[PDB]
Amino acid sequence: TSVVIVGKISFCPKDVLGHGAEGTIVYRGMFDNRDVAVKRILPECFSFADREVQLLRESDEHPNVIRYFCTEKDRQFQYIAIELCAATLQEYVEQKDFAHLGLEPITLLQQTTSGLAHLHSLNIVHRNLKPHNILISMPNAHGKIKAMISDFGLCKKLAVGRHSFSRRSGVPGTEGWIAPEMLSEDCKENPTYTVDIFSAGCVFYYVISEGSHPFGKSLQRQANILLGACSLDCLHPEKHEDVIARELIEKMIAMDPQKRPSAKHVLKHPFFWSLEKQLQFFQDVSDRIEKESLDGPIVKQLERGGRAVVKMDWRENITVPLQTDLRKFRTYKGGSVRDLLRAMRNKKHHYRELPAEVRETLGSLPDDFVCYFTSRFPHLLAHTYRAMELCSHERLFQPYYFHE
Ligand SMILES: Cc1nn(C)cc1-c1cc(C(=O)Nc2c(Cl)ccc(NS(=O)(=O)c3ccccc3F)c2F)c2ncnc(N)c2c1
Repeated sequence: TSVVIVGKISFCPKDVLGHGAEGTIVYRGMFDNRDVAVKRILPECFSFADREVQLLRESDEHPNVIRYFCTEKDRQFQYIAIELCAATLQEYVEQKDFAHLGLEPITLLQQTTSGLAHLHSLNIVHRNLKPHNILISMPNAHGKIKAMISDFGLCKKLAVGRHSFSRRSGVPGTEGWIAPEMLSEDCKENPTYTVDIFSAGCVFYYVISEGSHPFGKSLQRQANILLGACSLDCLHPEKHEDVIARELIEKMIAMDPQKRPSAKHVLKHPFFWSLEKQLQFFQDVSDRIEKESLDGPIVKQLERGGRAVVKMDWRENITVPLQTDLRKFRTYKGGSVRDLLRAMRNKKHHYRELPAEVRETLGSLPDDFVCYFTSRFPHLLAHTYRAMELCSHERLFQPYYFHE
């Protein structure tokens, strides 16, 4: 029951972290006095392992892609050592109490997307993203953690200019996480990088639902994926945060692969915006449209479907202290999204010199202020974000949209 030694890598075959890939076992081990994980490879996977190690050795590194430390070989097996991680994203979701984690789950999703964007920018599609192979690091000195993409057994490096790859070369992926175009009977378009986005969208929902899947329970998932039968039950249609998440996740898991946002679009989505940045978006919109004509395309687009956004009369859905202070020197259209944004811009720009009873009912700039409105108008941000895509090419909106 002693310790094995192959080069600089040492591990006791008792400390097993997990199995997989028929024969390959992942042990906990040691390399250069560091805690590491060691994957043992049979002779039948020597070719594949050499191709994946070569792909990471040659490719640029990134905090959210797993970095290997060392590879060893004896006359029977090949070994790969990477940094020891605290858990897979799956064990994290199953086992951690989220009540005491704050925004750490969202950060893991942002980091996973950062890693994916890096991979796609090197022309690498992953093809097998799932909670089981997204690794969660040990804490650093300040107690913070990060997600890292692992398991490149199915990944492909596309040639330059090539948008796509053939869906018949290789295992399709892991059942329940495979984009529908990898398996559907009638498919005229080859898969592309958006297969990773579909898988990422399911992971997004799995984390924020703490274990559910957009396409149902295990045995129904892959069939529901082919049908398009998705359900985001845990996202309440009238909570501002759930509306924002539903807007992103529904795009990511869309049946049409060309409707799915790129990893770089996903990184720009308000799903990741801080409260302050949300308020900065509201002010930049209000300033951008202040002198636009009501007949212009931007304002016309912003107002379509806006009556439901503002709840018919937004003046009747705020507090009385704010109502009284809006009648001081001008008038507002209660059914205009643009005028609701004007009111927010003015109260933010004159907040210091507002009455004390008004500053109390609003809360402090910016976090309590912006929540005052998004809690009352849960669709305001989602609707403004879609509507102002007409300006996504403008320098002023580069913080909010991916373009060029
Ligand atoms: C199973 C299982 N079941 N359960 C319940 C947990 C686990 C598990 C799995 C792993 C794990 O599999 N590691 C790992 C290793 Cl060691 C080696 C290579 C790759 N991938 S790779 O693409 O072959 C590749 C090839 C070359 C270069 C880089 C690279 F990634 C890799 F992903 C864990 N690794 C660390 N810490 C854990 N706690 C950890 C737990």
